[PDB]
Parts: sequence; C-alpha cells; structure tokens
Amino acid sequence: DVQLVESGGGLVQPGGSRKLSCSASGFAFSSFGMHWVRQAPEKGLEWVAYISSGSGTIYYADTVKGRFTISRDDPKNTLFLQMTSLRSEDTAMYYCVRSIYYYGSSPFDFWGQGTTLTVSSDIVMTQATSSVPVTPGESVSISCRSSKSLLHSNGNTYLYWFLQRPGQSPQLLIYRMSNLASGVPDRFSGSGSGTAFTLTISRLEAEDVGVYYCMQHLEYPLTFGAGTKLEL
Amino acid sequence: TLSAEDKAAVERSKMIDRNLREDGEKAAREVKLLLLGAGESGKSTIVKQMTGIVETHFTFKDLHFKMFDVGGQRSERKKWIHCFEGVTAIIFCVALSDYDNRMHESMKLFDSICNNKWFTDTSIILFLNKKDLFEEKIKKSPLTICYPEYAGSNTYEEAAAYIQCQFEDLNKRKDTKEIYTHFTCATDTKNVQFVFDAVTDVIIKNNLKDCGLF
Amino acid sequence: ASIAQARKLVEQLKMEANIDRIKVSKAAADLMAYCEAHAKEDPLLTPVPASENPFR
Amino acid sequence: KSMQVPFSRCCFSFCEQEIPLRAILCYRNTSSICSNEGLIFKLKRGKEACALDTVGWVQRHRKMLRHCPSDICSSPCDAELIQTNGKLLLAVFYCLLFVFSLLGNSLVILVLVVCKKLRSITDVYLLNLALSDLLFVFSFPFQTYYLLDQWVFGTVMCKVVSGFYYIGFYSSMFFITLMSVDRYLAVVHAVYALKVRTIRMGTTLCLAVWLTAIMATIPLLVFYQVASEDGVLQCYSFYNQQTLKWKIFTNFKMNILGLLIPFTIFMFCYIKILHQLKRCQNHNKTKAIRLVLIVVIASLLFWVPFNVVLFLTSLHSMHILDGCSISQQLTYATHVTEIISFTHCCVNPVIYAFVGEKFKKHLSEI
Amino acid sequence: ELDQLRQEAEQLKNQIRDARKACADATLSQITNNIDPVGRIQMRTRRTLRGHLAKIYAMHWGTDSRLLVSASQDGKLIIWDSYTTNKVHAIPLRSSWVMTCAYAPSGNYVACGGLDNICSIYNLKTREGNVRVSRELAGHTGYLSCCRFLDDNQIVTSSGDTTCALWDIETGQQTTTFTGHTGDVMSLSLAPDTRLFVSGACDASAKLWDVREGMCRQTFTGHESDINAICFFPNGNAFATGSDDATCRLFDLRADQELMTYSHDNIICGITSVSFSKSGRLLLAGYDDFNCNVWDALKADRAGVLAGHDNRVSCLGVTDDGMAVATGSWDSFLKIWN
Ligand SMILES: *[C@@H]1O[C@H](CO)[C@@H](O)[C@H](O)[C@H]1NC(C)=O
Repeated sequence: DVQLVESGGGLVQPGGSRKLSCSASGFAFSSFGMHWVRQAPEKGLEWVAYISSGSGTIYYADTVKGRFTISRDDPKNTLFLQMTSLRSEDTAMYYCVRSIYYYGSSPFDFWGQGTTLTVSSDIVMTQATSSVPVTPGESVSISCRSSKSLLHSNGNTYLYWFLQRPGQSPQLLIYRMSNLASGVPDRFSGSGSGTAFTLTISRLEAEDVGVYYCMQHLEYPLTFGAGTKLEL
Repeated sequence: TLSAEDKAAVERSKMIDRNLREDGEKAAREVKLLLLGAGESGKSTIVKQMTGIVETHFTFKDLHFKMFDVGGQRSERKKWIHCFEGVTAIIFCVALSDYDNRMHESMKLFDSICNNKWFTDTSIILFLNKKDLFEEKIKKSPLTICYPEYAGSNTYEEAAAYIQCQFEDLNKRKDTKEIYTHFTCATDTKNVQFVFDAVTDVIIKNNLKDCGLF
Repeated sequence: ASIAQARKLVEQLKMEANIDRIKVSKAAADLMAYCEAHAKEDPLLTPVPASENPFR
Repeated sequence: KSMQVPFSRCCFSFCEQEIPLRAILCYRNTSSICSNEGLIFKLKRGKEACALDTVGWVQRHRKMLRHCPSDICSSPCDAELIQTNGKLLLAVFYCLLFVFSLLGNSLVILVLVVCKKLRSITDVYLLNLALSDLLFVFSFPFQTYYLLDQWVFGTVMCKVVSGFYYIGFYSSMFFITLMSVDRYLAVVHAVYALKVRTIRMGTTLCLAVWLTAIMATIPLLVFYQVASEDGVLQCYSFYNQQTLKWKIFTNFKMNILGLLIPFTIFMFCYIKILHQLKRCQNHNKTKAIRLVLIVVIASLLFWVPFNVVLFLTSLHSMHILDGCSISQQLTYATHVTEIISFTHCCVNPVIYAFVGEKFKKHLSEI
Repeated sequence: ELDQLRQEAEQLKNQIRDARKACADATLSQITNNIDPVGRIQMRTRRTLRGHLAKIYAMHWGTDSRLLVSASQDGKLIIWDSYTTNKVHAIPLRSSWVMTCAYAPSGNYVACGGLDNICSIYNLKTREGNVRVSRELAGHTGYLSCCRFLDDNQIVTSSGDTTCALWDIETGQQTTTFTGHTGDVMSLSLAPDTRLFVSGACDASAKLWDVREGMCRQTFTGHESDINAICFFPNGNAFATGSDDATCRLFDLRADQELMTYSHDNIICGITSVSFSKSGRLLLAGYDDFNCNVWDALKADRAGVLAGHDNRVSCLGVTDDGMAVATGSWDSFLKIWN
C-alpha cells in the first residue's frame, strides 16, 4: 500500500539548518509531483514548496523563498526539503503530500503522517465558521470563500477539500469541488458558485469529526483556509 | 491562459513524449526478422540454434535481433502479413528432405512471400535444412520424383544447386530485393554468422538508400 | 466426418428460416426518420460555430 | 569589386627623380589594402607617378602639395582590369546563379520539410546544408550591385552581407564534412552506426556546426567596413586601416578551416566508402561508386581552385609574389573562381538531393 | 448420406433467399430520392495527435468524447487528451503486434490484442498511479482482430479463429464462445445496448450474435471479399460493413437484407474502417487509398473527402457527442477533424 514517512524533524536552534526526508513506497514515486505543507501548532495547513515529476518546475511560498529548497531523487523514492536560516515561526509539523497532474487526476490524494520540527532556544481563502458542534446523524455544510474566482476558462474549478481527523494526517475529500476522491464515502459532496464554495456531509458518523480545510489550485502559491472544526 | 494543473499536464505530456522518443530510438536498434517455413520442426532447429507470435531475442556481435515466429498462426496470412512491412528481413526455412510433395508447397509459400506486395524490398534469408537427411534420401531415391524436369545427376551437390536455383528464380523482382541462401545443417555458429552477414548487408543497403546513394 | 457440421449448418439454416422479418420499405423509412430527426444535434452535418466548438 | 577583392589602385614600381615639382601635382595615398605602401602623384600631363619611398623629399612635398578627392618612370597599377563586358558577364552569371540556387534550395527545403518530415539524420544534414546555401546566396544581388556600382547600403549592411557570405561558406563546408562522416559511419560501421545515428545526434552536431561557423565569422564580421577608397565606396575589411593583415588572416583562416580539415575528413570518408564498395563487388554496387565520385569531384571542382587562388593572393600580399601582372591576374582569377564556388549553392542540391532515388519519388509525387 | 444433408441445406437456403427477395419491395434509393442532398462536407484537421512512431492499427474514443486510446506496433498504447493534444498515458504493451484496442465505457480500463492471441486488460486508475495489466485473457487460437468492453467485468472479442468469445475479466474464462463463422473474424461492433454484436469475417459474411446465449441470430452476405470493418447504425438495428472490394454495404437486421452499396468507379481499393455520424446521416469510411470518404448514408452520394493522410487510414472513430472524427493511419499520425 502507498506509504509516505517523514523524518529529520526535531529541536533546532533558530538560525540553524535541517533537511527533512520523505521516504515513499507502494507507488510509482517518479510519476508523482510532490508538495510540502506545514501545520504550525494549533494552526491551519500552509503550502511550502512543489517539485514536479521529473524535477522540471519548482515553486515556493513567499515565506520560504530562498531559505528552503525542495528536491527529490527518484531512484531511492525519496523527497527532500532542505531548510536554512530557520526562523522562529517555522515550528510546524511538515506533511509530505503526493500529487499527480493529468486529465481527471486527483492531486493531493495521499498525505504522509508528517514530521514535527520545533525551532526554539495571492488568493486568500476564508472560512468563517469554526468549532462547530454537531451531534451524529444529521447533515452539515461548511463554507469556504475565495477572493478570486477559481473557475478557469477551460471549465474546471480548482478547490480541494481535505479532512484532518485529530492526531492524523489530512486526507483528500474533494478535488475540483465536485469529484469525490477515491475511497471517500459518498456522503461527502461539494458544490458552489465560482467564488464561494461549500462541502456538505449527509450523515456525520463520529469517525469523520475533525478539521476541514479548503485549498485553491488555480495558481501558485497554493493557499489553504483556516479549517472549520467539526466536533461531536 | 493555462491553469497550474494544465501546465503540469503539459509537462507530463512532454515527459511522455521524451520517453516515447527514447523508446523509439531503442526500437530502431533492433533488427526485425520474420521467421517462416513449412515443416513442424524445420524452423524449430533454427530457433534452437538461436500460440501466436513467439519472439526469440538475441544479441550477436553487438547487433540485437528480434526474430518473430508465425508458425502458430493458423489464419489467413494476407490479413496480418502487412504487420511485418517494416521487418528488416525474412528467414525462410525449408527442409531439403521434403522432396518426397511438401517441397512444392514450400515453393508455393516462398513464391507467395517473396513476390508479396509488402515485401517488395525486404531481402529473404533462405535456409535449406536437413542436407544430411537430403544426402541420405538422394542416395536412396532420386530427386526426379519431386522435379520431373530435373536434368542433372544423382549427386548431392548438383541436386542442392538445382533446388537453390528453383527457389531463387521464384524472385520476380531481382532489382529491388535479394535472396541469401544457406544450407543450415552445420548446427554451429555458422547460422547466426550467416544471418548476421545478411542483416549487415541489408542495413548497408538501407543506409545507402537513406543517404540517397541508391 | 462431415456429418457433424452438416447437422449444425442445416439446423442453423432452419433456425434462420424462422425469423419474423419486415418489409424493406418501412425499415428504410425508419432509418431515414432517425437520420432526419437527430440531424439538428449532429455537429458533423451542420458546421458548428467556433463559439461552442471545442476544436479550434 | 567583391567581398574578396576591392578596387585598389596600387604602386609596384619606383621612380627615383626627386624634383617633379611643377604641375597640378596633387597627391594621393595608396589604398590601405595594397602591400607596397607608397604615394601617388597626379601630374598635369595626365601621367600618374609612383613614390614608393613615401617619406623624404616626398613628405616635404606632401606638406608643399595637397590631397584630392574625385619624364617620370612608372604609373600606379590598378588591381582589376576587367572591362564593361567582363563585368556584364559576371553580373549575369551572378543573377542567373542566384535565381537557380534560390529555386533549388527552396525546393529542397520545401519537399524535405513537408514530404519527408525530417525522418532521417541524413535529412537533417541536407536541410541544414540547404539553409546554409540559402544564407550564402542571399549575398549575390549585393555582389552584382557592388561589381557594377559602388556600395551604397552602408556599414551595417556591409557587415550583415559579409556575415551571410562567411556563415554560408563555413556552414556549407562543415555540413558537407558531416555528411561525409555520416556516410562513412553508416557504410563502413553500420553495426556501430545503429547505436549513434539518430535525429538527436544530427541536431546536436548541426548546432555545433552553426556555432563554430559563427565563431569563425565574428572576427571577419567586425573587421568589415565601408570605406571611400580611391573615390569608390567599398565593403571590405578596412577596420583600423589594417586591411593587409585582415586580408592575410581571412585568406589563411578560410584556407585552413574550410579546405584543409574539412576536405581531409571528406576525402578520407569517401575513399573508405569507395574501398568498401570495391569490396562488395560480388553484389555490383556500381551506382553508389558513380555518385560518390560525382560528389567528390564536384566538391573539389568548385572549392579547390577558389581556395588555392586565395592562397596565392595571400602569398602576393605577403610579398612572396610581386608585380602588376600577377596582381591583376589574381583579381581576375578570384572573380572567376568565386563564380565557380558560388555554383556550389546550385550544385549541392543537384549532387545531394535529386540524384537520390529516395528523393525523386516525392518530387514526382508533388 | 452427406449428399442429402447438402440437399436440404440448399433448399433451406433457397427458401430463405426467396423470402428475402419477397421482402425487397423497395430500396433507400427510391424512398430517399426526395430528401435534400447533404452537400459538400468540408472538414479541416483541427488536431494532429503526434507521438506514435509506427503504424496505428486501432483507436477508440472514450464515452466522455475527449479521451481516446490509440494502439501502434511501435509497442505503445497511448491515451490522448483530444482537446489539448496531451498524452494522458502511454502503456507499453508486452507484445508489439497489436491490431485492436478498446477503452472501457467507464474509462477505468483499456484492452488490446493482436497476434499474441491474448486480450490484455490494463487498469488505468490504480492506487500506484501507473497503468498496470489487470488480466490477460487467453484461449483464442488466432489473432485478436477486435475487442470491445461490455462492462468493467465482461468483454467480447473477435479472433483469427472462426470464433468470437465473451470473457469474464474477473475470472479469465470464456463465458461464451461464438463458433458459426467459416473464416477469420476481422471486426466486431457492439450494439448500443450491448445485448447483441455483429462480426464480419473473411468468409464475406457478417453474423449477428446474442451475447447471453452464444447463438447466431442472423447471417448477412453480399460482399465480394473479406469484411475488414463493421459498425452499427446508432439505432442498433442496422450496421455497415466494408471489405477489400471497394464497396461498403448497409445491412438492416429487421429486414435481414442488404440495403445500400457505397461504391464508386474511382475507388478500386479496400475499406479498412467504417463509422457513422451521431445522427447516422454521414457514413465515414477509411480506405487503402490515403483518404477517408464521407458518404451520404441515405443517398449513397459521396459527401466529402478527408484527404490529409500519407498512408492507409487504418482506424476511424466518431465521438458519442459527434463533435469530431478521429482518423488514424499507417503514417503514425492521428488527426481530429471537425
Ligand atoms: C595619407 O597620408 C597622409 C600623409 O601625411 C596622412 O597624414 C594621412 O593620415 C593618410 N591617410 C589619409 C586617409 O589621408
């Protein structure tokens, strides 16, 4: 089965350097582009860097440009994030995300467990609600809004919905705001008009509690919203 | 005017393009040979020397051949023979001992293959198996039973030369394709050496045509 | 020898004899009716304008 | 009057009389290109005199005489003597050859692009050779005007036309060499040639050819300038008025880098191919022998004479050869061998494309 | 005794042909004499899908009318995005001798086959992200000439045997075997409902098969040579065949007879593939001569020519939405016309 395991995290003096390594197995690692996504303690996801399949195109967040370097090497099925001049606000648990781009594909489908790092001694996506209480059985809807219309001319919209259960890596629920990701129960569904988007869950089994995030893929840098928490 | 995912898809398409180009370059390395011939074991001995298609890959003297055997296809040839239009050459195996006749049907097959429209300029590598068994039969019974018009002695060499002439003269287009012949009972490296030489000559011809010298 | 395929083919012919088949005129009229009815939603017949043509 | 021969008025003889002091007597410097230096006096009797000892009495006179735009022994010597009829013949040859080469190379490029789709490495070399020939022949109408009339297109166009001329020359040289190497590789080393003859290799080698041709041309590109020598505008290497040194450098550079190494490889490759075909005589590949002989003979015919006459002009410029007769004959020989080399642009399609049966089929198809 | 069997075989044939002659009260050329001519059909090469380095023997559209699979004897089965000329996938086949290809209606799987006798099934959508062979269906003794998916689990294939077969992809056995032909089966068209399928063979006959009982419903004859191609009219109650004689024929199931012959004096070469427009008013046919002729299916007049190919147009395909027609030829290009 597909498995991504990150390593190299730990306690690092601010101003230091460290390399995160992502060991991949169970899939054709060379075919996939890869992403790094931080999650600072009690904070939403935040995209870091992107390495395309074949290492052709590179992208970085403006908050990591220059300091970080994303790289890979297909023969040993490993991804790397070299990190230099670590400032204080880089304390986060880094996710190694897999992503394949072709017609009808499902980018960001699989996320690694993630490695914690503690440094110590643009389209804006918005989610109004948080800490929403829900008893199981009925349906709920979560809303995410974008400053720029995510509907591209070619006719496919680029909002991605992810679910992060507590103490576990996030998983792709919806890609391009309509398509249910593989292995996701049918109760999850996505809808919306090109600037405001919603994901609705019909029946809320207790297993699906957690934080739901929305991400735009129209153009880099990819931006997550502050996820909406659903709790029992 | 392209989304991020569209640019990534274009990058993937370019990667597939370069992979296909490399695969095509590697494929051009190969020498394609089509194996044909009557007899249930005449071509089996040759395959040993080196249903449906069975491919016997082998590299000889740094040259990588790819020999495809169609003996298992009990279907109309003209529907799938054109698949081997670009085949580098055709090995045609015939047993000299089949002059009891089966040899005449082998001649018919050779006529239908050599003069085929698709194989207008694909040289034929003719193999005459079983020259020892042919020696036994020819000192047992005469070749006249096969070729009534034969007007030569009972000796092995004369019979072999006559059979070679009868098979070669079926080639109606001598100005475009050649028939390389070999008596293939040597059961040693001489068979692979001969097919290598014929293939080298065919490659030299194809390069001369491509360069415009022929 | 040939008894087997002989019985098989004569039974084939007998079965194919028992077919309820219609006049050619009405079948041809039905085919014409289908050709004409679905004409408007056939892009190959009418050159579709580039406004909604996915191929430029 | 050409890329290789400017209209220079020279002095190859000396008069020792030191006081021809009374006439219109207005002086001139010899052309910069000319090897013997000296000064020219124009007398009121019409006779012009030579002062090859540019200094001494004549410098005193120079500050006692004046310059002029437009018994004493010997006259200044014109580098060219071709009359109007000769220039007319050269001009019509240039024009007809320009149009023939233009149509031939255009036809080759057209059919090779649209009908062959560049499916062979040989096609890649042939296409780039055709492009080189087109670039070369683009200088011909400028040559016709420059031969029959002075240069009026200015310094920038002079540099651009010299660039066309020399890039075409060098690229054609290296592409015919590459075709010879490819044929040797694909005839004498077929088994190994399968592993190295691919479209990518041909493309890489042809970009190498273009880059090295550019590298050879930049010095000549910068040297060339337009100058009002002897009352005539001339496009030639006048940069810094060191035209003699630049002429020597251009002659030897073209000689070496166009003939010596290119034709060395070319003859070695085709000699080995001919030996191979002589080895295959049991199959009687006579036609290939005839075509390789035709290509070799044609290449030598329209390249060797031009290069040797350039080498002889270089010897003259280095004072190895001296006199009017040699100089005028060398200018004439340069003007005719340049024509014959220009024939390469229209003959290369002939010997490389239409003689090949791979190519006539698609020509007849169109 | 065999003579008597031949005797009542002959009299049954006589009776069947007598009934068929009785049914032939008219033809399309009569009742369709009044309809408007379709006129010249000018089609341009909107796309030129490139990347194959050898002959393209089969292509098949996807139900989405955008993704199309194409098989070539370079050893590749490329899944193309028609709109952007992008290559979604490039499956390397185990055996390069491929002369058929299928794209599952669900789009999850593709199939291919040829002289190997094996209908390979390739799973496009996998967790690993690469296309992987899911099941190799073996059992035919002759080259696979055509293959069409019925579901993700079932597939019907035609072989160089005298037989077709319906296979269970999950278990790999032949669910059903269709035996009636007397020559090589070269093409296979699946009805829109998939209940029935037609198969044209080198015995110059096209046979109609019922999938769930392995029994030949009908036999259609009239071609002078082997039938290379076959395709249903969008009704599913009629189909058109092309053969090495320069004619296409339109057979109708309910009338159990030949309706129309698409022939011309100029054409003296075989038909490699055939297809119908969405409405069925246009019949597309690829030819050995380096062209695809567009025929007015009701009037038999040639409506146009798709002349932009340098070799035999081996395969044709018309999208379900009928927005474009894809022609694949031996020159290794795959053109989309509209
Ligand atoms: C010509 O000779 C004179 C001699 O004084 C010299 O000053 C001048 O620079 C030379 N060149 C030209 C173009 O006048």
